[PDB]
Amino acid sequence: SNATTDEHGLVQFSINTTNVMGTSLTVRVNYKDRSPCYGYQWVSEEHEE
Amino acid sequence: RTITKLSFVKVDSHFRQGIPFFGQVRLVDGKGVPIPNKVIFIRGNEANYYSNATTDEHGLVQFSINTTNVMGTSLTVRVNYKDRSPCYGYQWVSEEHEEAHHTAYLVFSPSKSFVHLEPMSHELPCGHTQTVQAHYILNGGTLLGLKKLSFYYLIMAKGGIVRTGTHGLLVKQEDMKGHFSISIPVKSDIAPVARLLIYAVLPTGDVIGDSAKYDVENCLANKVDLSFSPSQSLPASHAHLRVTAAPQSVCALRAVDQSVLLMKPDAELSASSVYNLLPEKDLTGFPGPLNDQDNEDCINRHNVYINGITYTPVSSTNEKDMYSFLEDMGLKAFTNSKIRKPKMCPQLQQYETVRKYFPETWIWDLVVVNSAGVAEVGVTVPDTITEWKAGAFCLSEDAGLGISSTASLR
Amino acid sequence: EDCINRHNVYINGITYTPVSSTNEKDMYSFLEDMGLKAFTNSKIRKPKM
Amino acid sequence: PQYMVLVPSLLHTETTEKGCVLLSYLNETVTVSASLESVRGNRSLFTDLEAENDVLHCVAFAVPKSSSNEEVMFLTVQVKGPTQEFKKRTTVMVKNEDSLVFVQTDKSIYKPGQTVKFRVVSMDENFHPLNELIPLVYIQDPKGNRIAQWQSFQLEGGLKQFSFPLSSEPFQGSYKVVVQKKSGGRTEHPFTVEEFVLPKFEVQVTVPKIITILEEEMNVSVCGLYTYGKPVPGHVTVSICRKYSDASDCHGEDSQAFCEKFSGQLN
Amino acid sequence: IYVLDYLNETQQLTPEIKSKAIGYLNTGYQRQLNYKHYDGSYSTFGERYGRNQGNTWLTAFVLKTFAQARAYIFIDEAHITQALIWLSQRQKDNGCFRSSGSLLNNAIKGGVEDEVTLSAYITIALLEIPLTVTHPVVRNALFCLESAWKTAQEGDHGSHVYTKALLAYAFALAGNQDKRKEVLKSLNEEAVKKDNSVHWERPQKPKAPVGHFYEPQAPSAEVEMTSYVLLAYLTAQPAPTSEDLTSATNIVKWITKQQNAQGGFSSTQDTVVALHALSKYGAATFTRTGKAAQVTIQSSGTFSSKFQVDNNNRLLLQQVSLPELPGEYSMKVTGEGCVYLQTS
Ligand SMILES: *[C@@H]1O[C@H](CO)[C@@H](O[C@@H]2O[C@H](CO)[C@@H](O[C@@H]3O[C@H](CO[C@H]4O[C@H](CO)[C@@H](O)[C@H](O)[C@@H]4O)[C@@H](O)[C@H](O)[C@@H]3O)[C@H](O)[C@H]2NC(C)=O)[C@H](O)[C@H]1NC(C)=O
Ligand SMILES: *[C@@H]1O[C@H](CO)[C@@H](O[C@@H]2O[C@H](CO)[C@@H](O[C@@H]3O[C@H](CO)[C@@H](O)[C@H](O)[C@@H]3O)[C@H](O)[C@H]2NC(C)=O)[C@H](O)[C@H]1NC(C)=O
Ligand SMILES: *[C@@H]1O[C@H](CO)[C@@H](O[C@@H]2O[C@H](CO)[C@@H](O[C@@H]3O[C@H](CO)[C@@H](O)[C@H](O)[C@@H]3O)[C@H](O)[C@H]2NC(C)=O)[C@H](O)[C@H]1NC(C)=O
Ligand SMILES: *[C@@H]1O[C@H](CO)[C@@H](O)[C@H](O)[C@H]1NC(C)=O
Ligand SMILES: *[C@@H]1O[C@H](CO)[C@@H](O)[C@H](O)[C@H]1NC(C)=O
Ligand SMILES: *[C@@H]1O[C@H](CO)[C@@H](O)[C@H](O)[C@H]1NC(C)=O
Repeated sequence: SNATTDEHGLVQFSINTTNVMGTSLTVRVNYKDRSPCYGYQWVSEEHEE
Repeated sequence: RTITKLSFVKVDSHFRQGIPFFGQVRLVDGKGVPIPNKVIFIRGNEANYYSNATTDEHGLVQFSINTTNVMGTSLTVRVNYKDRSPCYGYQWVSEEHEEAHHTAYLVFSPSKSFVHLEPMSHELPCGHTQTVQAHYILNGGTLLGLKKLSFYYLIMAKGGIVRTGTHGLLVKQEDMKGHFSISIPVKSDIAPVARLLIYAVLPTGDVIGDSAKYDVENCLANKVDLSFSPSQSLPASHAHLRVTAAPQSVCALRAVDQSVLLMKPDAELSASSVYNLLPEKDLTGFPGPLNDQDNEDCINRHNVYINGITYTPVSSTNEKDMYSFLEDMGLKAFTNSKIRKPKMCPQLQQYETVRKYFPETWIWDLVVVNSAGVAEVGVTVPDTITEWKAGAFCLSEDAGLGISSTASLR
Repeated sequence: EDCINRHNVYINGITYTPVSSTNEKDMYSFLEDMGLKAFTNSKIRKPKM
Repeated sequence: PQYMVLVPSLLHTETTEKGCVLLSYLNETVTVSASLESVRGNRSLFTDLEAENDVLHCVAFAVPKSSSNEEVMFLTVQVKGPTQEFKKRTTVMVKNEDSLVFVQTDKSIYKPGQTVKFRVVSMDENFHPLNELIPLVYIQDPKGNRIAQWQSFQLEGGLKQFSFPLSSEPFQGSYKVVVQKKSGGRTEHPFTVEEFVLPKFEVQVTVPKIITILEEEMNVSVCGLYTYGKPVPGHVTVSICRKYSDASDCHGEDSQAFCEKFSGQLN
Repeated sequence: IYVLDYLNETQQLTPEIKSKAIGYLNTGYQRQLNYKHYDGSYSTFGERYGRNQGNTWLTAFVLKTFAQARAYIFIDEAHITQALIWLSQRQKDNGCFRSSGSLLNNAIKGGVEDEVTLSAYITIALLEIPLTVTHPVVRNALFCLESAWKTAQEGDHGSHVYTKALLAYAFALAGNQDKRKEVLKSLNEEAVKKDNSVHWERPQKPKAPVGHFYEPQAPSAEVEMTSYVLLAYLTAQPAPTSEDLTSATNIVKWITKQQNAQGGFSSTQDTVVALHALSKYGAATFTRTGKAAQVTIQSSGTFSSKFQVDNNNRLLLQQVSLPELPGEYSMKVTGEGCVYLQTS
């Protein structure tokens, strides 16, 4: 689901668990990589995971 | 090295869960001397239908198991002790009895029904048949079903099909049995492994079959055999070998001694010879340069993904489903339905004594039979003290191949 | 020690899972996350083989 | 949408291969063609079958030998739906059916000093005769050479017989004969040629190939007759020996752990 | 093997690189057999791993290059036989099969893993048929190809270049003339051409989120697809139009500009198929004795130009300009061998 910030940034998102047992969740405004300047050894910013 | 070499008589090639197959095993040992009725301990394992018995005089005995098990059913019997107990620490040491180590795997029936068929896998009366018998079922009785279903019985003939024959009968909505009437004749025009097949012509889209086969031993389309003037002494030149086949058929006069053939008997010289001298008889399923395929379906979600009662990556199985039961006879086909199991595409995370007699020729020539049977004169080679034969052979398109296999004149 | 240990789970169905363990939460685990302990003979401790 | 076309994938060109397609539970209409329309569609074995319910009508579209090895001519199969094209990929297996042949013989073993006489056969998928020529055939001498030959012979009733000589001293032993077809199907049969003597003595033991651990009495049964009807009133012994242990014969005696002597007068 | 043909086709070769390439070929062939299957098939590992099943795209490549490698030197027929029939049995009832995923490398196959363009790889690689036969396997590849085309063209998006361009060259070496034409003509509409050339591109801002380094999980397959875009046009068993040759040297200007100083391109697939496209572009336009292409312009303002092109004046650029505001300069070309001109 796509969502946004409330005044607190809260999101009352609900996922129906009609699935299976072993999960692995995730939450981002960005992707699975430090989108600018990740693999450089000299750039030191990050998006919180 | 081993003692007491047991058998597997008529055991299941494979089996299914909704019906008890009967195991059968025999024995031979030493002088050919299984005891009539020495007891065994019939290893019911993981189905746990341990049910001791003993042989008959033949070695044979019949025995089954209970029903309620996963595919992984392991089955066997022992007759004597298990491990290598006596004087066994030297590494120049071994002493064994035979293992009745049988396994199999299980129908993948999300179709949930099947048919359970019984054998011919032994000697055979030809130009015959028998009331063929299997065990049918149906599931949820029938969920909605019909009044009837068609059961038209496929027979993989000569790498394809030859005959036509139908069956089918009522459906009772909510009660099952295991009886079914059918029979098929044994003639010719057939790859000599008898591959029967039968299934439900299902509306919900699935088929039920398997390797469920029979035998086709030596029996012929065109017959021919002989009759001769008798075994007689030195001067009995004027003799006969009257031989009888179809009306119009070129045929042979190979009247012969048989001692120099007792040296090397009819090794590749028979009707089963001319059967199996064919090439490429039944190249089945996945031949030499032949393989399975990547069905575009996939059960891929990004994790291990088994529900129910367990953490388990998709439980790597090894058993038998129905797309391979399309392979196990030899044919292709086309089918929109669901016949193959759900194996997935892997995810990103997990991926001699020389015994000869004199050589001179006696009889070798060809005649053609008539509507009444020719009576050709065999002519004697005296000074020849032995047993004799005529390895003839006949052939024609009005009757097909034929052979006078066996006869004797001393 | 209470155990239902078959040689394998006996799932006659899609697959032949052998003795196939898990990590689902327990009320044993509710109580030890809580922290304290209790005594019964009911079904709380999952039937770990 | 129920339909199933049992298509046997094994081939015997221009000879019987019957075929039928399955349907039940009547839909709009199904008249599928298990076709062989090519990449351009020029060559095909288009024997379409209609599909009606709860019956089967089997048909034998027997098909040719195509190019060098068996070509099916670019196979395609279209499901014939009136308001549907549910259709994807699958092929057939491919080989050329020669007319199938063999040999029988008087013997293989032969005495140099006389001649030879021999016959040949050819049939099809089915087991009925066939009158069609050959390219060639020739008796083989063992030295990579050919000794007899009758080139491009043809059958009479599906058969033929010759009779060829044999010199009274050829190379000894197996002497091959092979027929090869205009595809080159090689069908091979020897005739042994050896001047082994008529040995003027015979003695033939019976003895366990299989004597095993716990046994009570072995009755080694021995009578061979030098002419099958003439034994001696005499005596025989025999080296029943416990043996089979690789020996340098350092003992001066062979590898026997035992050599037993249950000799008796021949009755 | 493709560069062997490419060097030989140009005619600036040497029998020494040739003979040491015989050595290359024998050794490399044999070491392919180090990793194949006991049945005929081909995986990455093979021997000492008896129980296994080969790879699909892999084996498509191996049959292709077995075709062309026999096409240069001796092979044994049983290999192509058993492998062609491997892909032939890779066939249950209907479906367009997918990768039996056992790769060690997602980039060696420049594609994007859809059975669409996989299957299209099968049909081309199994129709290009140099001097052997391609019997059963390849037409039902055309059949699934038409099926996926129906799924796509009934839609409007399959990356808009990649799948339908593979349809183009698949139908082309098939010769589905109206059908190849329809799909390559949609491609011609879906134009991403260059200021001096032509080329095609997947969305480049892809609808799914992308990664960081070289856009991983996606080879980007431009020189392979754009070659497979380039490849549809040159195909016709007598000849295509000269429009095909125009767009070909356009997209091949793009090819050679997209190459880098080492050799090949950013994969093996793109390199193979680029070099072969280029080679048979040549095999069309190149013949030994055909070195006689004569020329004229014919403009009515007494201002035209005669030229000639041969095997040994074979490639001098003739930088030539014009005084008239408009260009009304009527070409003419006679003789033997094709030429590339570029006006602006
Ligand atoms: C195959 O396995 C089956 C299951 O184990 C066997 O079935 C058993 O068959 C027997 C005989 O019909 C049944 O009757 C039992 O017999 C035993 C015999 O015990 C003897 O020795 C005791 C010593 O104290 C003596 O008291 C008895 O009188 C007997 O002389 C009895 O001990 C039992 O109480 C009972 O009467 C069994 O019910 C049955 N199961 C058992 C317990 O094994 C079957 O016999 C096996 N196949 C063969 C070789 O027959
Ligand atoms: C293992 O084999 C046995 C047969 O020896 C199977 O047991 C049989 O199961 C059926 C169906 O439940 C029984 O029929 C009915 O049983 C109920 C029991 O209350 C009875 O009230 C009905 O009148 C009817 O008889 C049948 O009796 C039973 N065998 C016997 C004792 O004759 C069993 O199904 C097989 N495997 C398993 C565990 O399913
Ligand atoms: C690659 O190398 C070959 C080296 O042989 C180049 O020459 C080609 O060789 C063949 C040999 O047969 C030529 O065939 C010719 O056919 C004519 C007419 O039958 C005959 O008179 C000649 O004696 C000769 O046999 C062929 O024309 C020639 N070029 C080809 C094959 O197009 C070849 O040019 C190089 N190019 C390739 C094939 O990539
Ligand atoms: C999950 O599916 C259910 C079905 O009723 C739906 O009500 C729910 O909104 C979905 N997800 C949630 C919990 O928002
Ligand atoms: C029967 O099958 C056809 C072909 O898929 C399908 O279009 C149709 O909806 C089905 N039902 C009937 C009764 O036509
Ligand atoms: C198909 O190919 C054959 C090859 O001889 C050709 O004669 C024929 O004209 C082609 N198609 C037809 C039937 O026109």
